[PDB]
Amino acid sequence: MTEYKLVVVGAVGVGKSALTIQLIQNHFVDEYDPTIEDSYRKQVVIDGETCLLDILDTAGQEEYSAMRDQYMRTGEGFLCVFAINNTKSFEDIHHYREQIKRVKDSEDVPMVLVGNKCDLPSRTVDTKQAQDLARSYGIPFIETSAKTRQGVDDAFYTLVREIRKHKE
Amino acid sequence: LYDVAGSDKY
Ligand SMILES: Nc1nc2c(ncn2[C@@H]2O[C@H](COP(=O)(O)OP(=O)(O)O)[C@@H](O)[C@H]2O)c(=O)[nH]1
Ligand SMILES: [Mg+2]
Repeated sequence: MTEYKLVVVGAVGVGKSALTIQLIQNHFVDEYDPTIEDSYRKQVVIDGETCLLDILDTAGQEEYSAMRDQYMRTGEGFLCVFAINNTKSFEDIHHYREQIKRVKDSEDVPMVLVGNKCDLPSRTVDTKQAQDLARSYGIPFIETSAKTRQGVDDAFYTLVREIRKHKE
Repeated sequence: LYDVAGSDKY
């Protein structure tokens, strides 16, 4: 069976953990320990293909994790996530994309730019501005809400689709 | 640094 190795990155507070859990376990966690980096697996169907997602929800901390490095060396696609009510998280996106380019030594890594928390009225990073950024990277941009599950499947599945394309 | 702010921001 085919495995897709994904890495969810982004500034703190943006919703990396909520997006992953609401994907893997279909529920919205109110609080999930800030410190916790953990990988998540699940068998899903994407475009009529039964595959296994192997997702690393990153924590960004200093202490050495052999697993983290394993996900950086072999990870195939990335979600660069920010909150639409958190301007500073959008300003942090470039730093993560540059990191990813460093790890693969490639400007062409399958990535998805995600604006989480689309359920919230207070919006400081508007669509066009996020569309400008995603267009300058060459990647899909997807609006999500881990709270109401909106866009949650598309964000991860679009990443798997960017991975298939890169694979030929 | 997820580890500390967590649900907030920074
Ligand atoms: N309004 C709203 N709150 C969210 C959403 N996703 C997560 N949260 C809340 O955001 C907070 C922090 O996100 P978390 O899951 O810990 O991910 P982290 O930023 O990677 O630490 C928690 O209170 C979540 O319940 C969302 O899509 N909308
Ligand atoms: Mg996290």
